[PDB]
Amino acid sequence: SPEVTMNISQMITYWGYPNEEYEVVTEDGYILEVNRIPYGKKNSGQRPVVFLQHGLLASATNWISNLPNNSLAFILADAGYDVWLGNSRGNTWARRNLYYSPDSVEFWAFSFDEMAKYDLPATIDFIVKKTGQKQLHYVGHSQGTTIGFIAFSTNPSLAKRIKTFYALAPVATVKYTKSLINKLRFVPQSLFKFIFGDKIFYPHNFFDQFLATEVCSREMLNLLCSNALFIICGFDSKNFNTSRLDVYLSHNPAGTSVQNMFHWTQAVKSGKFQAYDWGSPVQNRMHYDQSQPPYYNVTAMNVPIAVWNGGKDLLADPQDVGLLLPKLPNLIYHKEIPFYNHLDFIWAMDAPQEVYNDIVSMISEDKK
Amino acid sequence: SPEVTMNISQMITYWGYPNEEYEVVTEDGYILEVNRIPYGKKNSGQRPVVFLQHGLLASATNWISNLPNNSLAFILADAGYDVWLGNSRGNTWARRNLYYSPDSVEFWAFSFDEMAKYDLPATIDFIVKKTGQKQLHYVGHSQGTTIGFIAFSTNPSLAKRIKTFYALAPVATVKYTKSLINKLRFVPQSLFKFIFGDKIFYPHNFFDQFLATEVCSREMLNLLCSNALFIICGFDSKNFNTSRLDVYLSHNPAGTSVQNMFHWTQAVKSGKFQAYDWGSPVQNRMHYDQSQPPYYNVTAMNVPIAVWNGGKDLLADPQDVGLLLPKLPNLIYHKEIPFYNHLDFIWAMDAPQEVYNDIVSMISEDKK
Ligand SMILES: *[C@@H]1O[C@H](CO)[C@@H](O[C@@H]2O[C@H](CO)[C@@H](O)[C@H](O)[C@H]2NC(C)=O)[C@H](O)[C@H]1NC(C)=O
Ligand SMILES: *[C@@H]1O[C@H](CO)[C@@H](O[C@@H]2O[C@H](CO)[C@@H](O)[C@H](O)[C@H]2NC(C)=O)[C@H](O)[C@H]1NC(C)=O
Ligand SMILES: *[C@@H]1O[C@H](CO)[C@@H](O)[C@H](O)[C@H]1NC(C)=O
Ligand SMILES: *[C@@H]1O[C@H](CO)[C@@H](O)[C@H](O)[C@H]1NC(C)=O
Ligand SMILES: *[C@@H]1O[C@H](CO)[C@@H](O)[C@H](O)[C@H]1NC(C)=O
Ligand SMILES: *[C@@H]1O[C@H](CO)[C@@H](O)[C@H](O)[C@H]1NC(C)=O
Ligand SMILES: *[C@@H]1O[C@H](CO)[C@@H](O)[C@H](O)[C@H]1NC(C)=O
Ligand SMILES: *[C@@H]1O[C@H](CO)[C@@H](O)[C@H](O)[C@H]1NC(C)=O
Repeated sequence: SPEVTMNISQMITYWGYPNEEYEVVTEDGYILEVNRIPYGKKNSGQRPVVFLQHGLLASATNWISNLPNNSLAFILADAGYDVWLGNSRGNTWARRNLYYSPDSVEFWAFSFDEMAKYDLPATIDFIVKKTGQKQLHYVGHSQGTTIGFIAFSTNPSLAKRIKTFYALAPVATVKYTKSLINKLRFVPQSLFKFIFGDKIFYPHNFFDQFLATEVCSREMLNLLCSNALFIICGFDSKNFNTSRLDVYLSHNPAGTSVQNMFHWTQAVKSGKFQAYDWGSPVQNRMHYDQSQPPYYNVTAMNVPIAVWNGGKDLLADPQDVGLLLPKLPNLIYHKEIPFYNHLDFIWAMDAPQEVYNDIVSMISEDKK
Repeated sequence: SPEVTMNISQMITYWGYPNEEYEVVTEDGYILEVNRIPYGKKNSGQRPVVFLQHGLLASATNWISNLPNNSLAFILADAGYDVWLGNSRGNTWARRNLYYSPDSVEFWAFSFDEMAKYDLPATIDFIVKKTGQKQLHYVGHSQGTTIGFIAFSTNPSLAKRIKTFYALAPVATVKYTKSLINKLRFVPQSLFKFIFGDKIFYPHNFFDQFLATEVCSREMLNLLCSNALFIICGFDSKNFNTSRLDVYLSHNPAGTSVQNMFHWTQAVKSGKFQAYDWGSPVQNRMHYDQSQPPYYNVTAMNVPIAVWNGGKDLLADPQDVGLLLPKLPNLIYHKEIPFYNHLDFIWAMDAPQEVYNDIVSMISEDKK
C-alpha cells in the first residue's frame, strides 16, 4: 500500500481531504506539529472543533490510518466538524525543543504527566484562539484518556473548554491487566536503564522470552510480535483489515520515551493512579513541591464523559475499567463491546457501527 | 397480585392509562384484536405512532406487564406517543377467522411467515388509516424482530412506513443457540405431530428429560420450568421482579402454533433463515410457487435499525447475532448488554436504564 511510506499529511491528502499543519510550543519549550482536517473531502465540504488524542505507544495517524469510511477523523470531517489530531512530545514531528536536542537525555525526560500538564493546554489554547471557538469536543484513546483525566481534573480553565469527553479504552489504573506490560514490574530502574536506556523506547529482546510472544510468532508476522504497540496492547488482529497491517507497523509507535514506559511500570507495580516517581524525595520536590508523587483524583474530573471499553482488552482490562466508572462524577454513557480489544477501537473494521457512529450522534446534540 | 387474572385491557386501565381495542382482519381471514394506549396516564395526557411486537412464545402483554415506570409501552405513552400493541394469529384475542374455527387444524396451519406476510401489513394499514400518520416507529422483541426482517425486506410499501426499526434480541438465524429448542432437532415431523399434534403448542413432557430442566426444578418454581416461554427462552429470572412471576406465567405464552415451533426447529436444523417447508415440492409450490422454501435476504431490509442483544441470551445467542449485524445495510446503532438474557429485554428491572430510555431518545429525534 502506498500509504506505508507516507507521512501524516500525505496520508490525509491522499484521500482528498484538506490538511493543515500548525506549530504549537509548550510552556516548557517543546515544539509540536499538529495536523488539522478543516472539512470533509466533499461531505460537508465556524464549524465545531473535535480534538483526537492517540494512546500508548501509538500515533496521531491512528485516526487516519484506514479508509475514509472507517477512520474516525475522516468520518468526523465528512459529518461537518473541524478535526484536530493531537501530537505528543517525542513522537514524530514533535521531536524538537527550544533548549535541548532530541539526541539528549533531557529531551526524553518525560511521561504522560508532562503531556497533560504542557502539551494539551498549549495545543488547545492554540486551537481555541485560531478557531475562535470557546469550547470543543475531546476524544481520547488509551493513554489519550488518561492524559485527559489528569488535565481535566487539575486544570479548571482547560476543563471548562471541553463540553464532552469521549473515552475509548480508558486507563486510570493498570493493576489488573493481562498485558505483557506486567513483565516490567519484574524490573528495577537500575535494570530498566541498562535494558532500554533513557530516550526512545524500543522493546529490545525483553519480551521474546514470554509465552504470549511465542504464540504470536506462531500465528502472525514477526514484524507484528516485535512491535511495542502490539506487544503492550495486544497482538490480536482478527477485526483488522489485515491488508493494512503494514501501514500500522510503519507508523507505530510514533515516539515513546523510556521514562514514560517506566512511569507505567510504576503504575503496574502500585496499582494506583499517580504522578511519576522521579527517584527520590529531593527529585520529587523539584517537580511536585512534595516528596511523594501526588495522586490523581479521577473523581475531580467533572467533564461529562462517555466511555467505550473492550471485553477482550488486555491493557484497559474490564476489571480496572470496572473500578473506574463508579468514581466518575458525571458519567453520561457507557458501553462495553465484548469482542473488542485495546486496538480494535481504532482499527476494527466495524468500529464505525460499534463506536464512531455513536460519537457522531452524541456530538451532534451538544455543540452542533 | 390482582393482575394475574386481568386481561390485556384491564391490566392497562389498572394503572390509569387509556385503552382502546380494534379489530384487524388479515387478507387471509384472521381476526386480530389489537390494543392501543393513545396517551400517558397524566404524563403527555396527532401524536407519533410506535408499534410493539412481542416475541416467540410470548404475549402482547409483555410491554405492559410491570410497573408504569419500567414497562416500555407505559413509559412510551407518558413520553407523548401513541402506543399500539400488535397481536399475532393464534394468541389470545386473535383466535378467530372468517373461514374456519380455532378448533380446526387449518386455523393453526401457520408460522411467522404468515405473521409477516398478513398480520403485520393488515394491522399497520389499519393503524396508518386510523391515525392518519404516514409513518411509524417499529419495536420488535425476539421473534418480533424476525417478523420485521421478513416483512420489511419483502414488502417495500410497508417498509416505507417504518422510519426506525428497534430490534431487541434479534433473531434471523438460530444455528448456535444454547436453548433447549435444540433438542427438537432430534425430532422428525412424524414424531413431532405424535408428540405435540397440530394446533396449539404445549411442552408436554418432551423437555423433562433434560439437564437444564432438572437444574431449573432444583432452583425455581415447577410452574416456571414447565412453561414453554421459559423452557425455550431461558429460566433465568435474576433481573426480574420475582414478585411478578405469577403475572408472567398467567399470561405467556399467549398462543403459539405447533407448526410455528416446527418452522423454528427446521431453522435450528439448517442454520439458515428461510420460509417454512410445507413438506414436499408440491406443497411448497402451492405456497411459494417454487418447490423449495425461499430464503430471507436480511441484507434487503433497509429500514434504519438499532439493535440491543444480550450476552447471556441462550436463544438470540451472540454468535448468531454476530453473523447478522454485518449483513444489515443501514445499521444505525448496536449495544450488547453482557448480563442480559432473552427475556431480560422485557422484564429486567433495569430495562429502562439499559434499553428503553435510549429508545425514547432515539425516537424523539426522528418523528417527534
Ligand atoms: C482493506 O484494505 C485494502 C487495501 O487498502 C482495501 O482495498 C483497496 O482499497 C483502495 C481504496 O478504495 C483501492 O484503491 C485499492 O484498489 C483496493 N485494493 C487493494 C488491493 O488495495 C480494502 O477496501 C480495505 N477494506 C476492506 C473491507 O477490504
Ligand atoms: C415488584 O412487584 C411488586 C408487586 O407488583 C411491587 O410492589 C407493589 O407495587 C404496587 C405499586 O407500586 C403497590 O400497589 C403494591 O402495594 C406493592 N406491593 C405489593 C405486595 O403489591 C414492587 O414495587 C415491584 N418492583 C420492585 C422493584 O419492587
Ligand atoms: C510530508 O511530506 C511532504 C513532502 O515531502 C512535506 O512537505 C510535509 O511537510 C511532510 N509532512 C510533515 C508533517 O512534515
Ligand atoms: C468501507 O468500504 C469497504 C470497501 O470499499 C467496505 O468493504 C466496508 O464495508 C466499508 N466500511 C464501512 C463502515 O462502510
Ligand atoms: C477528590 O475529589 C473529590 C471531589 O472533588 C473530593 O471530595 C475529594 O476530597 C478529593 N480528594 C481526594 C484525595 O480524594
Ligand atoms: C377484559 O374484560 C372486560 C370485562 O370482562 C371486557 O369488557 C374486555 O373486553 C376484556 N378485554 C379483552 C381484550 O377481551
Ligand atoms: C420504579 O418504581 C419502583 C417503586 O415503585 C422502584 O423501586 C424502581 O426502582 C423504579 N424503577 C425505575 C426504573 O424507576
Ligand atoms: C439480497 O439483497 C441484496 C441487496 O438488495 C442483493 O444485492 C442480492 O442480489 C439479493 N439476493 C440474494 C439471493 O442474496
